[PDB]
Amino acid sequence: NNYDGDTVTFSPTGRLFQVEYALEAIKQGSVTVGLRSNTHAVLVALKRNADELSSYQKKIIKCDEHMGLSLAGLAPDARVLSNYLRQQCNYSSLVFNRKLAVERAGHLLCDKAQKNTQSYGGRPYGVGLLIIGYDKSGAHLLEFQPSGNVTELYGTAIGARSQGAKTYLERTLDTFIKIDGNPDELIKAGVEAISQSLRDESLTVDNLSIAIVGKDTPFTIYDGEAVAKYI
Amino acid sequence: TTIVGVKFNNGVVIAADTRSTQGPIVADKNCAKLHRISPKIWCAGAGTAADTEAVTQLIGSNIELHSLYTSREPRVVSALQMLKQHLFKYQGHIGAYLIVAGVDPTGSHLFSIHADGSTDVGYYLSLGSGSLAAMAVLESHWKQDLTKEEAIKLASDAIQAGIWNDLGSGSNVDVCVMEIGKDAEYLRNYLTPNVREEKQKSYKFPRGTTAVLKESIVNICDIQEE
Amino acid sequence: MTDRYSFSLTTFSPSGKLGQIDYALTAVKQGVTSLGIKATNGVVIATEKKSSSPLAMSETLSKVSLLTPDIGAVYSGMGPDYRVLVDKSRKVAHTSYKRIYGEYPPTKLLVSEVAKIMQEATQSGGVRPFGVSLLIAGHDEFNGFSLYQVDPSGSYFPWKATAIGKGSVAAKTFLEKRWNDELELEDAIHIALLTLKESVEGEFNGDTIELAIIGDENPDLLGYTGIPTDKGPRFRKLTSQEINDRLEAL
Amino acid sequence: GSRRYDSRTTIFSPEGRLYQVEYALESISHAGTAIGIMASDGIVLAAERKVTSTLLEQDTSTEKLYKLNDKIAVAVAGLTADAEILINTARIHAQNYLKTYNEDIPVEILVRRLSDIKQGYTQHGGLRPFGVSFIYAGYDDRYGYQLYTSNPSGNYTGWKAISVGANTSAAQTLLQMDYKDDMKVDDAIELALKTLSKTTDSSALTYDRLEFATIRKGANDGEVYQKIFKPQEIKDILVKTGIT
Amino acid sequence: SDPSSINGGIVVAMTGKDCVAIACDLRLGSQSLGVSNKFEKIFHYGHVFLGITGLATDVTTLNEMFRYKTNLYKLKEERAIEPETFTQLVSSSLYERRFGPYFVGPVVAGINSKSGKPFIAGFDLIGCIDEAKDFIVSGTASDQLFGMCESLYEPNLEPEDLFETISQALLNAADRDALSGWGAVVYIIKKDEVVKRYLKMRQD
Amino acid sequence: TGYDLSNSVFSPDGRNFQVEYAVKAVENGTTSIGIKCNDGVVFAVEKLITSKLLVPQKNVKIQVVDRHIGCVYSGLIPDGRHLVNRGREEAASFKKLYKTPIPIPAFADRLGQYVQAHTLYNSVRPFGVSTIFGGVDKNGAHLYMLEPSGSYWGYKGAATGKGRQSAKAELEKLVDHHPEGLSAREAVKQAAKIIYLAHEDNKEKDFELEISWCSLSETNGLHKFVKGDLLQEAIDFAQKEIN
Amino acid sequence: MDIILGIRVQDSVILASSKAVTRGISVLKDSDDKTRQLSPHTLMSFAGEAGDTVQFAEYIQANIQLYSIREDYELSPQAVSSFVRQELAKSIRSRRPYQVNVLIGGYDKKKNKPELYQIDYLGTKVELPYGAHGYSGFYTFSLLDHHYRPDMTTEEGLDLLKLCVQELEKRMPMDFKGVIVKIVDKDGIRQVDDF
Amino acid sequence: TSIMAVTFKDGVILGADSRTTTGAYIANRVTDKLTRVHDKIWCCRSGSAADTQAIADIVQYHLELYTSQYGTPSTETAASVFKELCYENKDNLTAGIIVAGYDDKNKGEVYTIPLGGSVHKLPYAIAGSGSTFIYGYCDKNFRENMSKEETVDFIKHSLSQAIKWDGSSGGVIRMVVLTAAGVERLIFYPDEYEQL
Amino acid sequence: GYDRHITIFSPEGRLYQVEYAFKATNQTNINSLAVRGKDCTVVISQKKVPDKLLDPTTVSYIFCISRTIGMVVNGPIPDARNAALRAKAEAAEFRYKYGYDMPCDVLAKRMANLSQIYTQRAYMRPLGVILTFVSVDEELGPSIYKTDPAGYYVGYKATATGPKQQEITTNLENHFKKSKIDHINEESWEKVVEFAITHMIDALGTEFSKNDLEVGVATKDKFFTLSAENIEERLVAIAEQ
Ligand SMILES: [Cl-]
Ligand SMILES: [Mg+2]
Ligand SMILES: [Mg+2]
Ligand SMILES: [Mg+2]
Ligand SMILES: [Mg+2]
Ligand SMILES: [Mg+2]
Repeated sequence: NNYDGDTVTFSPTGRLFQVEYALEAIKQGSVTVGLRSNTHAVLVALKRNADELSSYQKKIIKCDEHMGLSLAGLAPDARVLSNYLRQQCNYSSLVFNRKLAVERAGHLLCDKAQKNTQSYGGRPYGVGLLIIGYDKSGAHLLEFQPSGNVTELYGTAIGARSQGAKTYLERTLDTFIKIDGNPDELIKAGVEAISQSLRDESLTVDNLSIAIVGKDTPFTIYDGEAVAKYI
Repeated sequence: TTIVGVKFNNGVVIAADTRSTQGPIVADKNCAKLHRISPKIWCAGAGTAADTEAVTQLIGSNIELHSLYTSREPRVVSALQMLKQHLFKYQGHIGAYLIVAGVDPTGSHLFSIHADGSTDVGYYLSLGSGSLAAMAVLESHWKQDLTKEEAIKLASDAIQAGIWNDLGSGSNVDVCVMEIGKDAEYLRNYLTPNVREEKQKSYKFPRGTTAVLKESIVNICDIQEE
Repeated sequence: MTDRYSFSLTTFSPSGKLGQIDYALTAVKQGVTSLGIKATNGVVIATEKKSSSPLAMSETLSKVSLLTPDIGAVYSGMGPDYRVLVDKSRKVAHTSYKRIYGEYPPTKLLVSEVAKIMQEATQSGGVRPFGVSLLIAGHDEFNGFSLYQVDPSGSYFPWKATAIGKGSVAAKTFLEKRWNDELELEDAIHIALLTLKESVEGEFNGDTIELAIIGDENPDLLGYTGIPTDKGPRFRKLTSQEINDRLEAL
Repeated sequence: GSRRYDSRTTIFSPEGRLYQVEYALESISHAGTAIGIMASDGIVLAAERKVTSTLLEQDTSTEKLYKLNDKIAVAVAGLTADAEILINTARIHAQNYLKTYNEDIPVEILVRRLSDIKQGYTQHGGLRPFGVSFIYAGYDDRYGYQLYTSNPSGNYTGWKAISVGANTSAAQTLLQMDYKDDMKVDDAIELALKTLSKTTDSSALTYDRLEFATIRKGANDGEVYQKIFKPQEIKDILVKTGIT
Repeated sequence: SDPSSINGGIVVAMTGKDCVAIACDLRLGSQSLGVSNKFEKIFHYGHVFLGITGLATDVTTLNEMFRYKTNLYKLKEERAIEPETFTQLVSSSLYERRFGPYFVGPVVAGINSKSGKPFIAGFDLIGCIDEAKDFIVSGTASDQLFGMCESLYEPNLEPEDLFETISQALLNAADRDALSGWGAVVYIIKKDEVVKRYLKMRQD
Repeated sequence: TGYDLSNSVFSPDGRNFQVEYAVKAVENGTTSIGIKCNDGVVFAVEKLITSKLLVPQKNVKIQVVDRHIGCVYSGLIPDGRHLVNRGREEAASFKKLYKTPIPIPAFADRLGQYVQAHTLYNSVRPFGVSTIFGGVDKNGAHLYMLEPSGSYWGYKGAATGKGRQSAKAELEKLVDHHPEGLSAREAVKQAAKIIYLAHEDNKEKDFELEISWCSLSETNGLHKFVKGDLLQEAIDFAQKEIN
Repeated sequence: MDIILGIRVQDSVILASSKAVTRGISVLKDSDDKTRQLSPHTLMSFAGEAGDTVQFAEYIQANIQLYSIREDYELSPQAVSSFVRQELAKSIRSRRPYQVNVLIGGYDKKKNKPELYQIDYLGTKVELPYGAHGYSGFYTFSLLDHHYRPDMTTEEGLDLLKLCVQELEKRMPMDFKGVIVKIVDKDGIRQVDDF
Repeated sequence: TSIMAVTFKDGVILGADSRTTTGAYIANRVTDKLTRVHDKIWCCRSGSAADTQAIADIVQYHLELYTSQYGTPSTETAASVFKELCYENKDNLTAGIIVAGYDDKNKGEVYTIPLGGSVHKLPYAIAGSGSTFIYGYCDKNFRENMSKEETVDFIKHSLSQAIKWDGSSGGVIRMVVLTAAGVERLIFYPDEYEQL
Repeated sequence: GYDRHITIFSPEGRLYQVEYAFKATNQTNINSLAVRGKDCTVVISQKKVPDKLLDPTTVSYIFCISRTIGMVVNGPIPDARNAALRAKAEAAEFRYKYGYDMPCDVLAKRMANLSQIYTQRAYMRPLGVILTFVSVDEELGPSIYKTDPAGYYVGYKATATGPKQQEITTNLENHFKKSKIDHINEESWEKVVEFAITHMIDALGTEFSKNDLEVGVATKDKFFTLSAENIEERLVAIAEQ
């Protein structure tokens, strides 16, 4: 109200409204789902078009051979944060001959987002990210909020109507965590999860975006006829 | 250059010769080498003459501001600390070799400082090209518990040794006596043992000896009214 | 962090007034009375040592300050602002003059430097004006004796005699009746003490009054002998006893 | 953060005016009147000190008329402290030019430089402008005797006769009435003092309330002399012109 | 190669009874090649005179610098600078270039307008002040000038006697220096009149 | 009014309302505690299980600084991470210059001065965390708690977050009933109980217990997380006490 | 480059500058114009290190042209030469100094006088009746010292200049491929196309 | 220069000659090379006098500021501060410093910091130009846990030999004793140590 | 009304942010007192440990700035420690640059100058503390110099700070009106501490245990704080006469 003019101002109840408004941009964004087993981690994203002449906005970005994310909210902010992740993954490989742990990647994203919430002149990032990866401790899924909060999960969803997919994953938890050594079935579970967030529209061939990373699987994005198999 | 410093009963005395040279040529025959850092802190400089003057005035200036800031009379250890840190920073490029002496509320002090920023404490010190001649005298006649009169005598004798034996030193002896609870007394040309003898001939020319091409009045006045 | 106030805090109002300068002058008006009187052979500056507590040692608080050996200053208004200005004035006398010309600045030019510092606090980013008016008395070889007033705006004026602060209006009228161009320093001191008594409520003695003069050279205060051209400072702060002696002939 | 307290000194009004410049001009309208009159054989600068005191040391006092170099002087209307900042900068510019070209700076080049500095404070930096208007009186061998004025906007113009400060509307009308092109310095001296005498807010115009200066080729032969009038000399010219 | 002896030239100053004299040769050269016989090395700012020997570009630069500074001094101080004050200004200005100095040998001469006392001073290239009572010398024939001055000089010479002494000191010193000569100027300075005299001398 | 709209502004009371609003964010956070034992310290924190999808034991909250200091905080988690990152820089530079690991009081002031610096300007926001931290140095065990204002003191026991009142009361009982002191293994058990008891203020969702400790005898003065059997033993002890 | 000469006569300044450009072993050009017009009545010839000569000359030219436009006024030769001197005096204590020597020939329209200024790369300025840079003076000055008169016509100046060039062509070891000659007077600058 | 520091039962003792030379000229024959950086942390200086004085002054400042914040520093901490300055500025320094101090917890400790800026904790250390001549003697005669009197004799005899052979060393032998009892200064004149 | 938010002048020529910083000074509800002996300077301050979970040894508003200078603070602890750290840095730097220990009055002036800057510069807030510096200066002897958020400072014969400063001040004033000297005429610092505690008891009308007080003592060449047992010995001596 009087306390939402900038990110440097607490409200009387201890809230940061600019951060909360940045969180609101994610809720307006298109739904994207993340889930994993013990061998693979999967991203499923519903891409959004402007109209029937337009392309469908890409949602998934590769960060390294073993890591990448999907976005919901301001796409340019995702580009900034994913670029930073690419650099950090790269720094780890060049300097230490070491693949950047997914958990450490989450810590780096948290700290980068935090600096934009405590200083004058800046603004919070207006995007949510779902980071998947396969490192020395197996498959991982992270959820990033521009408040700085990063959380490691078995499965989750962000964006508009993401609650439907999240409840489904909460039911299916015991099933999809056991889908080891079967990439197609794990993706199926993700496609079924994201379906719980659709209304009026359904998953078409240029609508759906899927990514997967795993034990012997570099981070690869599937679009177009490569996802027709799952429709 | 010959400069010395000698501690005594109730204070300290510094002395110096008055010859400044450019190679083998004497630039000034009555040079003033005793510099005032503050009313009761004086020092004598050897080496690059501009550097000894400049570093003395800079520290002297900052010492004055420090004295005003703290409402206290300046201390010799402050002048010493400021001088050495300045000289060390410039890694010997400021060619100032100084003997710093003075009295302050803490007592009487005598220090030497070299261009590289190294300092020393002593009851008797000498610096410059005539320092070995001076130190020979100091090592021969110095004793503990010198009186004011004995210290002035010893200091000036040490400078004389430089004057007569060192080609880099000559002319007159300048002295400054700093006694506890007294005004520092600066004794310019304390000794004058090198007055030139009368010349054999007057070289005053007859007027009109020099050939002149043109004469003119030089306007040193500002633009005039009316 | 970083100073993000890079904009002026003093600005022109629709009427043409610079509010912060006016308000600084209001703070000066609330300040204790200080005055200056110029004689033929000297200048006197005086003020009341308004002690904040009787447990406070008011001798440790110097309202009259030596800037150079021949220049002194007194103020009315905010004490802390004065104290830092004295530090800056002392330094600028060296950096912008003595280290260049090998001599102390003439009164008018030191006043000019102080004035410039005060002007800049009136225009520079993220600062308020100084809440003091200064009276600067001094002597130099070519201008003789002089007395200047410097205001929060940075404006300065030379005076024969003046007063600033609390009872300045009444004090200036008192000075107008008494001042002439034939006053000797002792006459000016006498008039200063008379003028200052009117604005002082409580105790009026050498311990509650601060008074200094710019007069003859004091070779006894030089600290060394041997250089004929160096004859000592013209600034001299009168002692508590010296003030009381002149309060009997009052 | 800090934005909250920013007055924004360098913005246009909806009418396309610079607030701070306009308000600085309002401030200058309360300053003592300064007048410049250009004649064929020299320039006159006359200016009124603001309500003075009998205890003010006039002979060592300077608030209106300043020397920039031997050929150029200025009359000030506004904040004296602000003016001295600009005056010192102008003095340095003149010397920089003299060092570079080994010739005295032409009057307009100096005026343009100071005016550009004023302009900068109205467009960038977020600082308040200088509350000063100058009358420049100067001579160079290109245009001869010149009068200019500059104000807080950084705009400058050339004049035959001009006033700044208080009552400029009344002053300018009086100057426009009696000024002629073939006028001489002694006539211009009289016009300037007569105009001040009529426009002044004081009861009477006396020597202690005035600063006066002339720039004349009344310097012996092919050169120019600046004359900052002494208090006694202002008193004499007041009697000569029949004002006191 | 040595910057202080590329262009050549000399300046000498002397004190007399209620007067000072400052004199210089007129040569500017490029080592062996004579370039100009009208390169005056003495300048004045009000009543204070400054002679400068050494590298000619610095001679010109410093003259312009001290004209610059004495002009601002006068505007602010409302009076002409004095020889004693100007001497300190020269020293300060030279020392500020301590590690990249002007290759010059300045000489100040003048009479204090208030005390009437004659004043001379010399400097090394980095600002050290030589304030002699008798005479100051500078330039590529400074050794020769020292020899001439030391024998020819006597104190309290009248203006017209001082002229002969300083002229003969300059002329004969210059004639024993390859890089000095090609004309000479002598200033005789009294409290409120200064006379400038160009001397006739050999042109080789 | 308007005094609460900008950090570093004194209200007519002499208060910095923006700092007081930061405290509200701390009070909104989960419960974290610290217990000073005989030769060390124990830290424990309540981790609210927002969903079944949270991977157990993965979202670690307690942070190590150097090798001997543990840090836990309640409020805005990112702010706490930022503070710990600074603390790690402070500890590194101290050890770099002075060789010895940073003493706990020395470390406390480093955090304190940094947090206090964020109450000096309107261009920064105060920290939305209260941090409980400590460890073992050459003078023994030290436990500290640091508020948004920069204020910190040494503690026998410390608590912050939503269930701080409950926790404090429990800590006060331990101080009274054990003037001679508490063992490190006892403190771990007690820490588990107190977090379980303090979870009544957050009873809607279930939680995960996280404990760490530095002890001269039990961990060689190094900070370690309580894992496996020792953690389960503490959970069992805690569950027994609430029933 | 090599030879640049200047002579100030009664009513004009004449600048003669060699045409050769030699890069070590070969003469790359024999028609090089080592001069720049700074203003309608001011010409500057130059010689020194390769690249720096033209760079400096064009830099000066640009600055004087800028001044001319700003003030709608042509600076006096004296003012231009002072500006140039300061630039070189500034340059000599730079990281990499301009190794450029110049002659500035200008006709002062105010004083109705020709003026020749000689400035070397150090910023050493002298006003002369005739001047040169490098070794050019060593061969030519004895001829100029003998024949020069301040009341010479432009035609007499050119004839004396021819004698100087002939002596250079005789005794100088280097082939400088003749000279381009330009005259600066009240009507401006023009090139003598047969020399 | 001949300098050494020797740990013993009750703490540590620093020893030094007093000769400072400029070439073959003895610029100071009564130099104090035993320098206090803290109450019971002293050092022996060798190399450039300007450098070692500058370093010591900076260390004394650092330990004074350390003490105001964190209480008494350890000898190890002092050695670390010396090392930091010597190592990081190795290109521009000629300094060989021995650091000696007394804690109550650690007792007597000696650290030597040679030219490169490395640190070496030793039971005793020798340095300076004169030290070369007494490597044999010191190695043969040093014992751990000597008494105060034995350690004084060991240092006196050692530096006596260093002075005897090294022209750059001489004058008086200064010593500073660091124990729980406090700080004691000792001095030994030529007529004493030359007859040993 | 933004003239109340930053340090610019109000229409009355007042600085409200400075005035409100003075009010923050009493937020701790602690009173301090300083007196001078012949050879010493004593400072006492109330100690309140309201929480049983606190380590009472870490609760302090007295600071050892240098070997010779002590400082007691009236105001919140974050600003107190801010000032303490700076004062320590300033004192250490002074000794390094000028070769002698920073005098108490000079440090007070320096900290007062820093405070003055916060009252003039908008981006910096005043510190809500009053700083009382104590020492036995090598030139001036026993010294008390106090600094406040306005950037004001002055020397004191004795002084008091806190919510009940007036009661203590008047009590001290009345004693020095009797004795007619500028100090406590006592040889040992122990008895000067006893005087200080006795007169605080009289002025406040409250009794003290060993844990209710905090004591700092400055002697020649050192400032030190008393332990609870040292204070207990002091309290016993007071009660026994
Ligand atoms: Cl300060
Ligand atoms: Mg010759
Ligand atoms: Mg010849
Ligand atoms: Mg070195
Ligand atoms: Mg030996
Ligand atoms: Mg402020």
